[PDB]
Amino acid sequence: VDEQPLENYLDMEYFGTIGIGTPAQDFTVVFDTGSSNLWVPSVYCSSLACTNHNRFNPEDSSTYQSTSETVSITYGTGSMTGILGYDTVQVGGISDTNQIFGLSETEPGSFLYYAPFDGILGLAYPSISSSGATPVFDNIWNQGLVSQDLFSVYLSADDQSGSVVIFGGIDSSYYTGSLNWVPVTVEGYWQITVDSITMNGEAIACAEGCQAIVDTGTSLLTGPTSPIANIQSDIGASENSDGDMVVSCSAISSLPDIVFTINGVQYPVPPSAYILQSEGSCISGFQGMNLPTESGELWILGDVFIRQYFTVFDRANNQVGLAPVA
Repeated sequence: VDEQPLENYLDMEYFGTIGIGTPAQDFTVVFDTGSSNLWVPSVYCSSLACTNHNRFNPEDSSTYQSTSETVSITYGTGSMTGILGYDTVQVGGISDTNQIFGLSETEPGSFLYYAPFDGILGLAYPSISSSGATPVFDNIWNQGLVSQDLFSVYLSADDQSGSVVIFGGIDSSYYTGSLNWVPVTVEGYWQITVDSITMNGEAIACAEGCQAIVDTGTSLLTGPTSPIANIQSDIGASENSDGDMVVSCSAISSLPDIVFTINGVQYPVPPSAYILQSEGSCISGFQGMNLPTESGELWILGDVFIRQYFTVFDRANNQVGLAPVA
């Protein structure tokens, strides 16, 4: 049972140390269930972000194989272009040989410059992988390096250690009860149906069902701007001068749980999880961001949700498994 420990950065980001190449060069990567590519900065990159992060050198690796292929990825926050190469990636005690990954050439902007991590390790489906590059978990499975074709995530709260990604296993000590299994609707992101979102037995959004993605790489609970506007009023959040959605800290004690009903099961998120503490004031864990797809407009069940529920991502049966954290 192969475990990758993750560091918690201010309850906003979760990343861990991987080794790429022979001998291994170390990187910090976001373990991200909302994307499917692996990339790190390389010596071919001269953008500001590449000057203050760890840079892969293909010339120091006996196992590096080059391609003539490039990759370009756009995230919610930032952009990279790079070249695809093959090497051994050491992740969670697994030696993932013949792993295609991106070596950055450009990392425009300021987000990637101030971020504590060097790259991203995507854990979603091959269908959303830029340049059809094989994701890490797919290459681990295809080579028969695990027995169970699932990984499970535990994300700690309140800046504590203990977060992990467990490749090729589950560990019962992290959750109370038994796992509830939810079918993936569309195989790209880890996409599921939410039946309704409620507060005190009244639907506040997604009254007749909506599509959501379970994303380790998003900090907050995200949804369409219009439903999010109602939720912000419902919790007494007001916009301030800096642009932030503030709520009275004192008011946590009188707010109801918001309930996410998934596959006929109730998943409550308490006010102490969905209102966050940032600098003596308290802000809303809800963010409006319109993401249109073939299957309507998406909600993101970000880290605010995943902290409350141990999550198992099952590729053999195309299911997400949820249970309350211990």
